[PDB]
Amino acid sequence: SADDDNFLVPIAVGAALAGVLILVLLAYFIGLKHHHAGYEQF
Amino acid sequence: SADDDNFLVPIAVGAALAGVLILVLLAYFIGLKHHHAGYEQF
Amino acid sequence: SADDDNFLVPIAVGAALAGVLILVLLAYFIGLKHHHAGYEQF
Repeated sequence: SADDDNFLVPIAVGAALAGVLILVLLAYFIGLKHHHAGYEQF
Repeated sequence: SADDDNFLVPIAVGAALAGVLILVLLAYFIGLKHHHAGYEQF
Repeated sequence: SADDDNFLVPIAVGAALAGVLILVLLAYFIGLKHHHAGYEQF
């Protein structure tokens, strides 16, 4: 039940994977704010 | 003949994917801090 | 209804998936925030 059969057009699965990665990047983007002084920028 | 190249194709794989999405949502949930519409930011 | 529609199907894809999972964990790590032993709270 949790795992959809995805019988019809199972490829869309790959497209969804890329979408998730984008969401993760945004999350990190927000956390980027206020850089730590511990890290030395080149 | 899908994923013929990949010998391994366990279903549990999809379960792990859902788990990742949950982790992301929680992350965003904390960032959301559930802002009240009653008060408008200055 | 398809048979090896995707010409390219490198395994490197799975490796990238694991990398994303690691990034998510780090995100949560920051959200968790380690409690400093310097301050004592009941």
